[PDB]
Amino acid sequence: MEKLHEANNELQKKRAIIEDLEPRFNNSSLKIEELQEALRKKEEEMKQMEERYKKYLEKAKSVIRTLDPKQ
Amino acid sequence: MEKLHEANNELQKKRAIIEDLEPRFNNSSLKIEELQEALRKKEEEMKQMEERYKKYLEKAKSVIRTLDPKQ
Amino acid sequence: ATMADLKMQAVKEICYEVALADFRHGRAEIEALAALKMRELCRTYGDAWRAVARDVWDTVG
Amino acid sequence: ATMADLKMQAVKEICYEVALADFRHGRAEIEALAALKMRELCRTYGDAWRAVARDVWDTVG
Repeated sequence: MEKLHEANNELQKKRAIIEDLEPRFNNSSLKIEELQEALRKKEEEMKQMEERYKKYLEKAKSVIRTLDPKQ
Repeated sequence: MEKLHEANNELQKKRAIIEDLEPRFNNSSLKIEELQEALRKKEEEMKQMEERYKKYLEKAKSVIRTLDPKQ
Repeated sequence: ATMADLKMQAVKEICYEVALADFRHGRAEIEALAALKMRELCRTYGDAWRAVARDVWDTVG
Repeated sequence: ATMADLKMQAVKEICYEVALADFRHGRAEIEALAALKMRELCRTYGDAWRAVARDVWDTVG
C-alpha cells in the first residue's frame, strides 16, 4: 500500500493534467478551422476586389478611347 | 495488491495520453500562429494591391478630366 | 451639325458623366441620360437616344 | 491656331497616349514626347514644350 498510495497519488495528478489539456487542445482544433475559414474568405475577397479593379480599369480606357482628342 | 497492478496499468495508460497530447497541442500552437501570420500577410497583399489600382485609376480619372468633351 | 454629330457628342459626354461618377450608372440610368442629352441637343441645335445608350453601354457595360 | 491651343492639343494628345500605355511613361519620356508633339504640330498649321510637359506631369501623377 506504500506503493498504492503512491501510484494513486501519481494517478490523481495525471488526470488533473488531461482535464487541463483536453480543452486547451479541443478549442484549438477549433481555432485551426476558424483561421482556415477566414483565410479562404480573405483569399476570395481579394480575388474579387482585384477583378473589380481590373474591370473599372478597362472601363476607364474605353471611355478614354472614345475621348480620343485626335478624332 | 490487485489494485496495485490495476493502478500501474491505469497509470501507464494515462501517461500514454499526456505523452500523446503535449506534442499534438504543441504543434497546433504552431499552426494557429502560423495561420495567424498568413492572415496579416494576406491583409497586406490587399492594401498594396488596392493601393496600386487606386493610383492608376486617379491618373485615368485625371486623363478623363483633361479630355472633357465639352471643350 | 447633323444628327450623327449630336449622337456622337451625346455618347462622348455621357461616357464622361458615367466615368467621373465612378461608373455608378447602369443601363436604365443610362438609357434616360441619352434622351436628356439628345433632346437638349436638338433644342440647342427622335429615337436617336436608343442607339446612343447602346453605344454608351457597349463601352461602359 | 493660337499657340495656347496648339499647346493645349499636345497636352491632350500626350495624356491620352500615356494612359493607353498604362501610365508607363516617366517625365523625361514626357518632356521628349512634348517637344516632338510640339514640333510636329507647328509643322501642321521652342520653349512651348516646357509648359506642355509640365501640364502633362501635373495631371499624370
